[PDB]
Amino acid sequence: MVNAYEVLKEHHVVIKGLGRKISEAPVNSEERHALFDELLIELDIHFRIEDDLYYPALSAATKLIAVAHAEHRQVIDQLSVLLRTPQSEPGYEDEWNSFKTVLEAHADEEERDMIPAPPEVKITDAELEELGEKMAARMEQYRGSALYKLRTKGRAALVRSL
Ligand SMILES: [Fe+3]
Ligand SMILES: [Fe+3]
Repeated sequence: MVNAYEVLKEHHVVIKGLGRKISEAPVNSEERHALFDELLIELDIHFRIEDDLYYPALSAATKLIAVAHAEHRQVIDQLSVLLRTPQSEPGYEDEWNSFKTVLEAHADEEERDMIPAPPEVKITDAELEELGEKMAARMEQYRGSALYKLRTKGRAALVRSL
């Protein structure tokens, strides 16, 4: 029995783990570049299942929804800055740390304010299980579509889709 909270919390552990592996890999190594692509795929599908399934179910918390959408914009705007400093450039590691900082702050502020749903949200254990099952399925669909974009259209087209 899965539920919406566990889907997001476990996926957060995935994303955080990729962030740690990226940080530990040598700058501009083949290993770090592949790990970063993997993070882009997982970020893409994470924000999508939040925007398309999780936040709508939490829509009653209108102020916290606005904040969460604004924090997604924070992360995406910082990713655009990160992508303008290749790993071969001297200031790359500062840009990566700035990105990692913004991303993990959001995910922590999410587990503060949005998991479990705020008190305004009336959602039952049964609904949370069905929503969790929908999210798990949609994350799989989204990962297939993300991979297809990266594989056939390249990293730039994946980033533009966020
Ligand atoms: Fe989020
Ligand atoms: Fe999240």
